[PDB]
Amino acid sequence: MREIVHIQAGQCGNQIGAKFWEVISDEHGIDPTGSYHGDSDLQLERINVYYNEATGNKYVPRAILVDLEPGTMDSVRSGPFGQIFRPDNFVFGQSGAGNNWAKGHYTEGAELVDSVLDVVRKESESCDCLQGFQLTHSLGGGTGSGMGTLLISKIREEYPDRIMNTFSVMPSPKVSDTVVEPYNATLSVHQLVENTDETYCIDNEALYDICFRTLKLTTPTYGDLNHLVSATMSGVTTCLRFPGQLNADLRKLAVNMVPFPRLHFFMPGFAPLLTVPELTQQMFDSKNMMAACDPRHGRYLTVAAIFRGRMSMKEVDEQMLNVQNKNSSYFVEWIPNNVKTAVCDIPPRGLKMSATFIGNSTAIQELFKRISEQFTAMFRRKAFLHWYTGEGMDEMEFTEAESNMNDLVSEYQQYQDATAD
Amino acid sequence: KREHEREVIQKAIEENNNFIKMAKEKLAQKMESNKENREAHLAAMLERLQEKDKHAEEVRKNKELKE
Amino acid sequence: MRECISIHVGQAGVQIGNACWELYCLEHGIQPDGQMPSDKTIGGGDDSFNTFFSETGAGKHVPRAVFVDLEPTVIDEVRTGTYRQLFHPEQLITGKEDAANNYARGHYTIGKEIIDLVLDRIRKLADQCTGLQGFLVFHSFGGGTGSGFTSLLMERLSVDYGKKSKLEFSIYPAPQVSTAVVEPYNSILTTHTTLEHSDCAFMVDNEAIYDICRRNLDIERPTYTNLNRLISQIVSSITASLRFDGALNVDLTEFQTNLVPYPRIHFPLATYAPVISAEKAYHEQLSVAEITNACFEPANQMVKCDPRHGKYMACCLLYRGDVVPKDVNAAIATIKTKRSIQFVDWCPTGFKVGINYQPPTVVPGGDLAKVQRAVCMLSNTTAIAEAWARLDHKFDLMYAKRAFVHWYVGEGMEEGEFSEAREDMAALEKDYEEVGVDSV
Ligand SMILES: Nc1nc2c(ncn2[C@@H]2O[C@H](COP(=O)(O)OP(=O)(O)OP(=O)(O)O)[C@@H](O)[C@H]2O)c(=O)[nH]1
Ligand SMILES: Nc1nc2c(ncn2[C@@H]2O[C@H](COP(=O)(O)OP(=O)(O)OP(=O)(O)O)[C@@H](O)[C@H]2O)c(=O)[nH]1
Ligand SMILES: COc1ccc(N(C)c2cc(=O)oc3ccccc23)cc1O
Ligand SMILES: [Ca+2]
Ligand SMILES: [Mg+2]
Ligand SMILES: [Mg+2]
Repeated sequence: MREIVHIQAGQCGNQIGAKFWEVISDEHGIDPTGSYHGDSDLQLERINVYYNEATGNKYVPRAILVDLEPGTMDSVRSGPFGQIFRPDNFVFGQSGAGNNWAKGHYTEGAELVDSVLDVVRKESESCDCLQGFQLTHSLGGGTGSGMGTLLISKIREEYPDRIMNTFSVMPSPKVSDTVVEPYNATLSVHQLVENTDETYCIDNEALYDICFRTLKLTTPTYGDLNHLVSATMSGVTTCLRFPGQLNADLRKLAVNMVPFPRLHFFMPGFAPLLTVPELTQQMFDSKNMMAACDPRHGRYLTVAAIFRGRMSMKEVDEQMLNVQNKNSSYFVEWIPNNVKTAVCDIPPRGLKMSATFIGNSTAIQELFKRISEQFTAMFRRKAFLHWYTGEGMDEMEFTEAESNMNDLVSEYQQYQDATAD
Repeated sequence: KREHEREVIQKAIEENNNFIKMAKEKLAQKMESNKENREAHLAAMLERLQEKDKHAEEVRKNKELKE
Repeated sequence: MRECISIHVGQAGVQIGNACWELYCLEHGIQPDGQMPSDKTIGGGDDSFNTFFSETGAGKHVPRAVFVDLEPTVIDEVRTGTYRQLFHPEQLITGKEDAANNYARGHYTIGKEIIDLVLDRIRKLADQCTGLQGFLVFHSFGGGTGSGFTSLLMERLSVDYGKKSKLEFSIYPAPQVSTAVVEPYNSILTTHTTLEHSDCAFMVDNEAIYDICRRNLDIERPTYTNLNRLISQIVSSITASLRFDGALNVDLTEFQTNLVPYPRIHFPLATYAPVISAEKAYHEQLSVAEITNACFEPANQMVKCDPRHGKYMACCLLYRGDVVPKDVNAAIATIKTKRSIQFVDWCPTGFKVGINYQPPTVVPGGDLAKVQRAVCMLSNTTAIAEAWARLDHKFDLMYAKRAFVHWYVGEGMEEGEFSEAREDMAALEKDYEEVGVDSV
């Protein structure tokens, strides 16, 4: 009964959104009709965090579905669990932003925004006690990126004492050719750094590389990538959704993971893609990060680790202690006890045991540096800029977004270089 | 001696009352200062977001005044 | 008279409260519905156990207790659990939003919304007392509510009850079962805020209790339930003097005279024996000398520190069960020629002794063996200051970089409250040093 309101915006947002609800409904024993046909009581104990209860034992996701392009929401509707989402919670526009951030943020998105807010408000006013909001979106397009970041800004104006949490999909030339995506990402980051409390960096580069290199998948579809996102999203929300020795909400996550308000971009990780020692080893390995950053190139500010399945807690405790000792240089020494472990009995689907990793690492600067290089390769030669000035954007707004992201990088560097003595 | 006895008990009452009094006022000053501080933190946040609404009005103006 | 009101604040306070009240019911023969067949005075009386239980006309024995949390899910389990009929619903108080591990929210943002209602309910209990002695307050140092709400309540209680005694049972944080990275901040903030408002505080180091469950009870990975069962035994030992009568019984208040030499030096070290499994207690009887000796084994302490490297300012032994003074005196004489027991030069060296005859009770399905005789030592040692030094150091590491400070500032606090709290802690550590220096 501490409620979360889920918002999915754009194609990516809506696709990863639908995957999330599929996997968590399956985990909570919820049908596509909305009925409980599970076996464990731990499934329903905190069900209200993500689901509304309408009578006849019907569980409806507290989810709002948004796009400037009407097609995508027919896919959700005529996918699995399309029958579960509230019909009034679908909000579609007409044109589609066509990969233009300025269109999603300032023009078309701005026109559709108030009708989304009406659905937010309706869901929010029925809440016993609102925790806040999770937005799924990409930063490369125009709706998820532009309209998503507008939505955040407007929601934050009406609910400034609530938590804003995102699952943001970072662009790679390895997945999409759309050349303008480094502009859309930089502009989005500029917003996210000012207006979210916590952001999960789902990096398409890392997902590609996991699929190609590790899983051996020769050509990665979005369906291959989203199998990674969904396993991760299932993992990171575990302590929100189940009772344990540690009961969590979005605010306690932020308080404990975010030592400085701008440094709220997390590297998620997953294992396996085993014995307890092996799982532990794997979750701290670069190959397992959902963000293309090497942890050994930075320092961990904070870490949260979730072990799932039936295993020895004593063993998990010793292995977690063990990995910190062996890797002591990669954890800042000025935040004592900065790695926290939780255990949940319910494994995810098809695995006996898993490990999900939430890292606030100064190595996330590699993600932002990559985006900043692709950004700067276009902006000094002014490429495709008319797409943005044509919507009424100033040129200084591009310069500002850029050096705010540059500041973020050097702030992540400052805390990396910092010592106790 | 009876005078001294009166003065001891009166001193006891006075110090006790002073403790209660100082505790009541310190708490009132802390709760007031806190309420003010929190209000100013939220007011600044809302002002920033207000500037974002004002800047977006300028962007939609700038687009139309291309014609 | 003399009634004690218990106040259980936040998750740790509430769960420890569950374990304590369940054990009290077992020790006094009070059933889950509140009925106590051996109590022949219906609807009232001034027996020893009435310090902790009031009585209804219907024969129900009701804890003189309030449970408060800023979130409902821990207290909901009391409402729906085994001992649900013991408490009037008005004794169990919950808000909707917790403090989110944040002292500022517990003390100010969320705490201020429920504080007048809490004092109303406490007032209702106090009005049913004929000679209220004081309050026992149970909370964690680390939680947002256990820190921030407790310090708000203690300040308000000083206002509304004057110098009426307030004692604490305070859960000191350990890495093994901690919940927040900001526990050092919350610990220092409450400690500073509460210091002038508390007469005596019994700290319980979660790591000491965790170690004891591991080493003495062969529990691989102790849970809160394991810890709390042990903590409740230690709490029961301390309050036994209030809840039972007997010729050799010595009132807790009389121990307190010896334990608190200066108002700020009010943190006794508790040590408890024996903690032993059923398997090991079988055919092995632990004598008075054996359990007394175990009191000077640092492994049996509730707070990790080393008294062999500090000075004593007081030593109290609280025995329960089959124990006579002759055996105590013999055990003490042996210990006094064999241990590192150095007192400061301004305090006498005699140990103060109480004996309650009712043997220790154990909760069904628990880990502790039922024994014939147990002891809780309360000492005032300069060594307890080690616990402060460790916590202050953790606070300093984060605070030098202002890590997480914006979460507190965002809720209305200022940097000057952190530095003021920390300075009070430096002065406390200094105080413990000064009391240990020889007189001129
Ligand atoms: N991992 C993952 N990435 C996706 C998926 N769908 C799209 N993307 C990425 O999202 C970015 C493009 O954003 P979209 O969500 O397609 O665009 P939109 O938000 O709908 O915006 P417009 O279509 O321009 O209005 C590209 O970088 C794609 O690689 C998906 O299902 N999974
Ligand atoms: N011994 C013991 N320690 C506990 C228990 N519950 C929590 N703790 C400890 O208390 C600290 C966290 O504080 P809690 O009491 O859980 O938090 P709270 O008072 O409910 O405050 P918030 O939840 O932040 O609002 C950590 O050091 C935990 O190990 C318990 O039942 N027993
Ligand atoms: C670095 O110290 C900490 C980090 C996080 C947390 N909390 C509250 C968690 C919140 C959550 O939603 O997921 C978790 C999964 C595993 C472990 C912790 C959390 C607590 C901490 O001390
Ligand atoms: Ca009676
Ligand atoms: Mg699209
Ligand atoms: Mg709590």
